[PDB]
Amino acid sequence: LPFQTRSNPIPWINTWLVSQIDSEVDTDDLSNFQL
Amino acid sequence: NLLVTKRDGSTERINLDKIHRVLDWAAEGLHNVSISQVELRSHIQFYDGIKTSDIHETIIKAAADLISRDAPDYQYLAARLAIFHLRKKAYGQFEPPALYDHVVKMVEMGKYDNHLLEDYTEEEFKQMDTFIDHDRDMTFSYAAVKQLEGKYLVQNRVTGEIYESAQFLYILVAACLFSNYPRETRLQYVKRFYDAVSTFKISLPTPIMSGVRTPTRQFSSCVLIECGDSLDSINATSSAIVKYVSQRAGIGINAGRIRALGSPIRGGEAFHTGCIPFYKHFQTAVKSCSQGGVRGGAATLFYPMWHLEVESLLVLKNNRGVEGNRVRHMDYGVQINKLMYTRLLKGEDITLFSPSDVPGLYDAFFADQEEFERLYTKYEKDDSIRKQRVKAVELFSLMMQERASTGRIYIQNVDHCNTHSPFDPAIAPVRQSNLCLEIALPTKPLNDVNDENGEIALCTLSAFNLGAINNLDELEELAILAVRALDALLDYQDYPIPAAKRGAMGRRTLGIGVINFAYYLAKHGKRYSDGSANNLTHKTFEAIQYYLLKASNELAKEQGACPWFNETTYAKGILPIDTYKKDLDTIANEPLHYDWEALRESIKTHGLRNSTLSALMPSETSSQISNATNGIEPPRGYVSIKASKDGILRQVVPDYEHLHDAYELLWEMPGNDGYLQLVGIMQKFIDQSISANTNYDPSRFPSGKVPMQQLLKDLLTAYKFGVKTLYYQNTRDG
Ligand SMILES: Nc1ncnc2c1ncn2[C@H]1C[C@H](O)[C@@H](COP(=O)(O)OP(=O)(O)OP(=O)(O)O)O1
Ligand SMILES: Nc1ncnc2c1ncn2[C@H]1C[C@H](O)[C@@H](COP(=O)(O)OP(=O)(O)OP(=O)(O)O)O1
Ligand SMILES: Nc1ncnc2c1ncn2[C@H]1C[C@H](O)[C@@H](COP(=O)(O)OP(=O)(O)OP(=O)(O)O)O1
Ligand SMILES: O=c1ccn([C@@H]2O[C@H](COP(=O)(O)OP(=O)(O)O)[C@@H](O)[C@H]2O)c(=O)[nH]1
Ligand SMILES: [Mg+2]
Ligand SMILES: [Mg+2]
Repeated sequence: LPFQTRSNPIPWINTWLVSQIDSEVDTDDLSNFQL
Repeated sequence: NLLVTKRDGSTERINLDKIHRVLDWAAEGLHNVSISQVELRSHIQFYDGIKTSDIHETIIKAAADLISRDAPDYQYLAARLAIFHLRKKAYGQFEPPALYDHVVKMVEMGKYDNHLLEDYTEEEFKQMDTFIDHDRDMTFSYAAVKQLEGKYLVQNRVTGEIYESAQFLYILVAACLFSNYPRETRLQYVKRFYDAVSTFKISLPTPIMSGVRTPTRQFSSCVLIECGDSLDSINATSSAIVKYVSQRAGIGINAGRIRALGSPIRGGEAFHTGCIPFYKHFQTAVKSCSQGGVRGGAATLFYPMWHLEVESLLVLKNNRGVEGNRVRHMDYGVQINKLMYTRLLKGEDITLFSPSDVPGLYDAFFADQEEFERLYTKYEKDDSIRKQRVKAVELFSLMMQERASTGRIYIQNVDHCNTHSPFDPAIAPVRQSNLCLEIALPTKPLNDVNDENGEIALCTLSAFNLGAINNLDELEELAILAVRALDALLDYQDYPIPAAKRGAMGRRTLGIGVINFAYYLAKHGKRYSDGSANNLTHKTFEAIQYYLLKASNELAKEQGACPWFNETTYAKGILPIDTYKKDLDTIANEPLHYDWEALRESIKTHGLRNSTLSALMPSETSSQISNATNGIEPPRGYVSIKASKDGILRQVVPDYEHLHDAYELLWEMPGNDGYLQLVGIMQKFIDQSISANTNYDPSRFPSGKVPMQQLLKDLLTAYKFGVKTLYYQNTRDG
């Protein structure tokens, strides 16, 4: 490589070169709780 | 051969080299930017006589919209372009004038407060001009600069004329707050606090940013008004709202005391029209004005879950009804306690009462949980009292359903707000919250606009940038600078409502939060969902509270504790490490690293300058100044789209290039358990509350629908770990 690494200075050129609620509730499962 | 119109009105031949020079300067040192891209994306339409100021605004927009993951440095190119444009708008040149020459002209124009010239001499102003580093404007991001020119920099809200720059805002906010300090240490603090906020160690809220140096002195973000069950209180509440929304404030209204529709008035001389007609009156009070011309007026209204009209109030934002029983443009917070949750778990009913038919049931609902259960079960059996039973499963389903569709039906667990608070529930209970559900302070209803007996809760805010600290011990120095600057602000500002000044001077409540928490977790390689940040969150927020309490404790030694300190639980020698919810012991085992017992003794002896100190606010706008991730929330994406008065803004996560893997984005989270656990751990130390968000992705669920089972299980999970309040419910769509 003869030049320094560089990002593409014209990136725009690449466009030219390549182509509800599940309302069901289970109280027993919720009852298995301790606040 | 065509001509451009310069800033001074003169014209010269169009020279594209002028544009190349500007952009090459703004792209200097940046990686992966393109001068050519900015010019071509500008689509700049030249015409003979085109204004040069409009030309520059075009290339700022173009460079701003090029902010991407592949080119994150455009956030700095567009910022440098925007600072340049803002220098010209206020000064006509690049170099800002002297600090004295500027303040002189501005106080002369009535744009600055008069006291700046009286409290500081020209020799003192020139000394602070040496503190200023105007090159720190080159460390902002584009989102920060747009919020500066859009909301914070002193400007004309009819002309659009920009008057100041960024570094003047900082040094004068520091000057005004410590202006009343002793001269042997005044400029010592003014330099230190300027350095803290200009290098993004401390974040200042919107009213402090846009206010502190202006004639009109109101800088409290949150105003909490309690409404009694009388017309005089309703009239007083309405007047206070109008005054405070007009002065940069977000209101929290407690209209739960208003009796239910159909209740007798004067023993039957009148039929009570209901709560909703008064709620409509509160809405027009909020919407009548703007928040000092910065943003629009907003308010959140609170009522107990057991109110008789609760089924009508839960749907007030629901568009599926007539305007008569809809109050859409206000948010609401449903107040719940342990007994209400118990009725759900046991599949039992919930009885609804009007607060006027249950003596002492309302006050017990907050201050005395045992007294509430006694009166509640008692009045449930009384057949003379007007009541209405609803299945707890149905009432909760309606609430969470309205919470899910609007996103603005909030929850406040009133028992946690009093059993684990800095206040004695028997002396000064917490009966409400604020617009964003992070403030919890005592309130007493008013009987007149100038009623001396009522109390309106004010809270002044600021935030610690967790991404800017390298050691948790930096918070000791930061808490001193933050608490001192905010406590001085309480004496510096004005109060349009006497009842509010009473609370602000009596308790001197502050609300200091955090920003850049998601970037903080990324730096430590932790995440929200997995629970790997539990012990880190515990260690972090212990230091935040400890150094905050310590700072206000030393400030109490220096200038005396707040007048109403005897009403706090800190006065009884009680610390947050005592009253926290014990379920946190099963999700975090991090030990306390600081000497809390010595602090407990010193607080018992010298007191606190401030009744509260910590509260975790969203910092929706203010966090963008330091390009931080807002509050404790995880960013929506690596490049987030945020709102602005002009249009849309692109904000890159801090340190994206080195940490894009360490971040856990909002919708990359499986559920809410990991986040709510972190909130519960934070709440162990925070005096007030946290603007906790719940998030749900419908695509993550079978049939693409979010179950009510999960909404309720998360709500119970939040209560199990002592979460005081619940803010937004974000629902994905993409
Ligand atoms: N002759 C020109 N033709 C076209 N564009 C120009 C010209 N000179 C400057 N510009 C562009 C470059 C900048 O990005 C943008 C703002 O320039 P700026 O220097 O702030 O305006 P100005 O030169 O009229 O004011 P000032 O007198 O403060 O320099 O205008
Ligand atoms: N040290 C620096 N600080 C800030 N800007 C710089 C610096 N060095 C170079 N620049 C850039 C910023 C401007 O785009 C340009 C000079 O600005 P400006 O005075 O507007 O010149 P100009 O090209 O508009 O000519 P004129 O203003 O005389 O029409 O150089
Ligand atoms: N004429 C009215 N029409 C509709 N609602 C009213 C009327 N007067 C009062 N209200 C509402 C507002 C209050 O929430 C509640 C009681 O108002 P308030 O001014 O306390 O009444 P009061 O003190 O004259 O008699 P009481 O309090 O015994 O009913 O009823
Ligand atoms: O649109 C808004 C957003 C916030 N706030 C107030 O600001 C406080 C904290 O909000 P945040 O810190 O997110 O706002 P910022 O000060 O960062 O703009 C809230 O409790 C509100 O009282 C407001 O009045 N209007
Ligand atoms: Mg020029
Ligand atoms: Mg009355």
